[PDB]
Amino acid sequence: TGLSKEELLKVAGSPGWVRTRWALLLLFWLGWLGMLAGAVVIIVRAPRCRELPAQKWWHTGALYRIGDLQAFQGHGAGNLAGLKGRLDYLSSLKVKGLVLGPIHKNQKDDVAQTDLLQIDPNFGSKEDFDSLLQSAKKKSIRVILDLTPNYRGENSWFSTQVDTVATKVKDALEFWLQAGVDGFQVRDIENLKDASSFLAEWQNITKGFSEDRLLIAGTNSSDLQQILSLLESNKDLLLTSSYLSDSGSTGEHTKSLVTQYLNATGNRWCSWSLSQARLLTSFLPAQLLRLYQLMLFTLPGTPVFSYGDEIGLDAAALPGQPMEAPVMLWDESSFPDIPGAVSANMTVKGQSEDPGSLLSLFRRLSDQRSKERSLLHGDFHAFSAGPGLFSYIRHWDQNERFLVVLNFGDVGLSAGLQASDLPASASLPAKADLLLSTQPGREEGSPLELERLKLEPHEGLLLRFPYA
Amino acid sequence: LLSACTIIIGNIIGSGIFISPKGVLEHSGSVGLALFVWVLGGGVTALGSLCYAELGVAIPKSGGDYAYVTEIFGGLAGFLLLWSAVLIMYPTSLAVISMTFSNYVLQPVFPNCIPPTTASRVLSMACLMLLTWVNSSSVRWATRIQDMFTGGKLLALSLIIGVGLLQIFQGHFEELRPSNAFAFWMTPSVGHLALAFLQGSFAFSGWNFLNYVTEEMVDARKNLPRAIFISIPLVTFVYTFTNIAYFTAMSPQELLSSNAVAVTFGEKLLGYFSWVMPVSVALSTFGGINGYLFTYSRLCFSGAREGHLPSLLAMIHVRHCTPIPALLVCCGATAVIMLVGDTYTLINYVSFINYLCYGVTILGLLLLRWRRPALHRPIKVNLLIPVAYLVFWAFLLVFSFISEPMVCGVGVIIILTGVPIFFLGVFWRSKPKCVHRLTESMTHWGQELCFVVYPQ
Ligand SMILES: *[C@@H]1O[C@H](CO)[C@@H](O)[C@H](O)[C@H]1NC(C)=O
Ligand SMILES: *[C@@H]1O[C@H](CO)[C@@H](O)[C@H](O)[C@H]1NC(C)=O
Ligand SMILES: *[C@@H]1O[C@H](CO)[C@@H](O)[C@H](O)[C@H]1NC(C)=O
Ligand SMILES: *[C@@H]1O[C@H](CO)[C@@H](O)[C@H](O)[C@H]1NC(C)=O
Repeated sequence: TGLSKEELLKVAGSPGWVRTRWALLLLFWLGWLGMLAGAVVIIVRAPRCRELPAQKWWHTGALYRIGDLQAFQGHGAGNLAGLKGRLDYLSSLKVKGLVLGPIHKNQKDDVAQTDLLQIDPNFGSKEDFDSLLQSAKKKSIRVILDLTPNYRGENSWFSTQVDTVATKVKDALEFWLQAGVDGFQVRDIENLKDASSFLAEWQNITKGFSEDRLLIAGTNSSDLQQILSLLESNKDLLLTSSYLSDSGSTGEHTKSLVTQYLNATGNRWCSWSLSQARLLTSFLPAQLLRLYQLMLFTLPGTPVFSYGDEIGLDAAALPGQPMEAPVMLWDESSFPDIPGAVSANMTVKGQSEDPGSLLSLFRRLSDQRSKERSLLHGDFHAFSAGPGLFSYIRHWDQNERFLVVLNFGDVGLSAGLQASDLPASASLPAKADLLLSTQPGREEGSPLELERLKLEPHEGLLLRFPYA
Repeated sequence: LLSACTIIIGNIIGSGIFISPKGVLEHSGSVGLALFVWVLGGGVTALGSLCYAELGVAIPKSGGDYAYVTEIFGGLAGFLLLWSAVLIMYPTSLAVISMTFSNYVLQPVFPNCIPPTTASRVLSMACLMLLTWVNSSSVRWATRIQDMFTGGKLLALSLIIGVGLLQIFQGHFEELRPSNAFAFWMTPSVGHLALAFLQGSFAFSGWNFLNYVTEEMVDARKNLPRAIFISIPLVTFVYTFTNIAYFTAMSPQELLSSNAVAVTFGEKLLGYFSWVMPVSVALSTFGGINGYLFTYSRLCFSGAREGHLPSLLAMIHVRHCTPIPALLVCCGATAVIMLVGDTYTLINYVSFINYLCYGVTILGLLLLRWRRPALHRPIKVNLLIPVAYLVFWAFLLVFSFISEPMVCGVGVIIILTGVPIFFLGVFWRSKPKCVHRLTESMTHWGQELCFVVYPQ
């Protein structure tokens, strides 16, 4: 080996190397201190996290309306106990609430006889209701009770005086918060006079027991001005209405409707549905369902769906089912009135195995809506679209940004995305990852361009891109 | 017995338990699969530890992997393993621990958004340089400081386990029930399982460091198997219980969304006392870095005792008796590595190469069994352990090569570049006088600058 001895090193390292060693040590310490000072400098002047909004329970997913239990299960199984067995499928849909009822006593057009505090024995006993509520609570499926005073008659609020009806409604609310329901729903408030006052009082009472309860109101008004009359005094009231009843089959018209409704109310929480107690398929053709579902699941609000809306159940294309409550189809034997009239393509059994079925899109969209922060409470911004397109951006803080493009037309078009309508923190990138499209024939996970993208007729694209 | 069991527990528990749970779960796809991957590692470590104990009692030479392989395979394999350990294993482990420290310190300031990368890197380098200076200044300071950090990490683990048990007794085990435990949000493939095991094996890394002190062990023959049997199951139980506490305190989706699982635990459970844990976690990371540096030095010494590394790396300070050049080289290598990769890519690198080295050593054990059947061995293990470990290692290596070719290929290439250096330096013994003059000049420059002499 070759090295210097200890005494030799002490002889050699004495004269001037001490100064060099001390200078290097001081330089190292100064560099370390400057490093720490810089660390503090960037830490202080860094952009700050945005605060969470503390969402309620009717904010993180859709609701599922069940107009009548008789048609949900079929003959011989339309009971609360039978519905207790469907919670597996309902949780598979990833819903966050059930609009159940009415189940209260209403024989025919009799104010005194109509009791809102007693359960009709035909739909089950109170013990069945308690068991169903407990089972749903264990599975995190909140239950909302419908409280329409008259559902078996033409008038939903009786032709006589209504103050006794209001007292009965209030007693029903107090009783069912004793029972443990997580909200209420009333329908056909048009026929109700001075409905704003009763709605305010009922919100008052319902919120008086806890802050985790809600009241839902429904009406058939299709004009914008009337809804603001009801919402001018109540600000935490979900109001479902036929605001999107007319189709038009035009992207620009739907964009105008949505933007005007949002701007008129500001940015308050809303509910997106085409009716109060009707399916999507009543006003839409077959090809528009896969697009309307994406639009509903990608808009800021709480989507509201009816039963059979995930499999495209229709009553106008299958004789033997009333339009008010079509019989839900689970397999080929669900409709025995006309044998051989159903296909294993329009049942739940025949669509749980097909990736290309509508139920798969429903489940994927529900899963995406129920987990991603941007879809949960992100800001919604719409920019210039094409001849018949409707495009918008969902963005929250630093999370993944989402872009939605929808084509309501029947003729192939191009993207035509125009900038200078979004904040500086949500500028569109040149290339964005593609999540999904409403029709087969598109490659998922492939980064698509945003300057030459072409639209197939009746197609919608959902795309992602991280913070940029 | 208990004299060495303490060290076995100490070297295994670093900071991997504060990093792996997010990495494993994302690849496991369910609570049950992850909590099974943990126990799998807890047995694969035990098998390798038993085989290593057999090798260590077979050859009384100290040095661990470097000493055994050189005895069995020859100079080339020993030099290649030393090259891999010096360049990849230790620097990447140090970089991972430093990045974890920076993440845990910066998380409370930015709870919902990721912290800036520049500040995190600068803070990690500040911590690493401070610990390097501390290790260069003295040795007794380093020993006492390491003991205090070990106390801190044990306190943190005990607190987490206790809070988890208290929550369990309160009737909050929704995720642990079979209805929710086996809720697969992604179908787990074989390659994803291999990647999950690579991520989860980082928590057990460092179990072979005991073999570095075998010469200092009194009556290794009896205490070594007892130490292994006492230690490895206890470590597996502690890790599994900590994972159980994590899952009972927070949901898997929100667990995957956090850059510091422990910090989220402390925020939601400890309340006002939350600030207690991230400090107590940070000490743990400190206790990693320091400790690793020590082993690094005790490797370089050996690397010069066999004439594989330049002697300048083995010299100690004249006054303080500290190995300055080894620490300087380690700090430089770790700083270079930190700029390139992310935490989990580095974890994949180090886990892949660690398993490659373990498999090579076990195959060397088998070759020694074949070649020298008359060697006196105090303890003899059945062939089942080496054959099962070899099969598992081969499957894991091929599956990880298939899953992530780039990082494993880079590691293999870096290992393969060590052959020409060995052939040019040690195999080639006809060095021109220019090379000798350059080596002597660099050694003299290092000696004069760092004020170091060869150990006596
Ligand atoms: C609800 O009732 C309480 C008690 O009378 C009152 O203080 C509160 O202002 C009411 N809220 C609304 C929105 O009317
Ligand atoms: C809405 O209700 C009013 C009042 O009963 C009725 O005249 C009108 O036809 C209804 N509109 C629709 C679209 O059903
Ligand atoms: C909403 O109203 C404001 C105020 O009149 C106006 O500036 C804005 O352009 C309106 N937005 C839309 C989409 O019509
Ligand atoms: C399946 O259902 C769709 C939608 O109603 C229909 O267009 C198609 O023809 C059906 N296919 C078969 C094979 O019956």
